[PDB]
Amino acid sequence: KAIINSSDMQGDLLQEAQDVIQSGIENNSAPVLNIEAACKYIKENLDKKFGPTWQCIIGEGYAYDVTVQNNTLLFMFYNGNLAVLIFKS
Amino acid sequence: RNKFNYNTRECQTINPSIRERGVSTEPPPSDTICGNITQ
Repeated sequence: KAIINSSDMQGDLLQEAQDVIQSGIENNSAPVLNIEAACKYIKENLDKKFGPTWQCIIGEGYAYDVTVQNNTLLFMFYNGNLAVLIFKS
Repeated sequence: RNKFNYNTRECQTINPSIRERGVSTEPPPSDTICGNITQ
């Protein structure tokens, strides 16, 4: 249940980002899951796929303030209440 | 005189010109934003 909240990049990379966060959920889908392992997976996948200097962040209540390259930023929400930010720098 | 008179000849090669031209690259630009995290 992906709910995109703020988009900056191109729709293809949008789709692949959603697919990768999904695959991360399945890699870690259990009460013992940690968002950190899925974060590692998201960032490393987007590195080996669309280049380095990616950054994955997952949570539900927090406050970031980061610098991002244009057309390389996404933030979104899940019906499962997972707010997921990703960005390249 | 004894060997009969010789015959002049001519040959020259093709000589390209030397030009001095200099060009530039530039450091690509970058962006720096800041955003907050929503509920």
